[PDB]
Amino acid sequence: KVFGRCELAAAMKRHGLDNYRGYSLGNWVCAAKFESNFNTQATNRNTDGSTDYGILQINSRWWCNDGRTPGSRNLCNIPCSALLSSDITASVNCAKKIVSDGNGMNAWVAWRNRCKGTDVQAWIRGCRL
Ligand SMILES: [Cl-]
Ligand SMILES: [Cl-]
Ligand SMILES: [Cl-]
Ligand SMILES: [Cl-]
Ligand SMILES: [Cl-]
Ligand SMILES: [Cl-]
Ligand SMILES: [Cl-]
Ligand code: NA
Repeated sequence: KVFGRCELAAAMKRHGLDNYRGYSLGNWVCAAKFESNFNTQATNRNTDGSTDYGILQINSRWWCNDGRTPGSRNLCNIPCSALLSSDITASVNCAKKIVSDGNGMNAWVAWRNRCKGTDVQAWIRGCRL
């Protein structure tokens, strides 16, 4: 599913991400824009053989099982395919674990490089929330 901006903001708010671990909703929408262009089916293969999945590009080295990342963990206890659903629940529940892990949203390279320190409220401007 390719979300609209406001559609995704609303879905993320309903799933309890607004101000989760102190990160305002616009941070999450900005991260999703630059990780996946709001496409739940986004996948990208990494040099180390791991793969990033879904709207928040969650990596199989640590967070999900894809059966092809040797020596990896599955800390969200989910198949990586769950992260590609039109239903963002699994992605959101796993992102909550990741952002609690100690480096906050710096775990997302696109957030650190493209969202951090910017006017992220712009990403939810105009939306009925
Ligand atoms: Cl947009
Ligand atoms: Cl915001
Ligand atoms: Cl594996
Ligand atoms: Cl594990
Ligand atoms: Cl599995
Ligand atoms: Cl959803
Ligand atoms: Cl933090
Ligand atoms: Na894994």
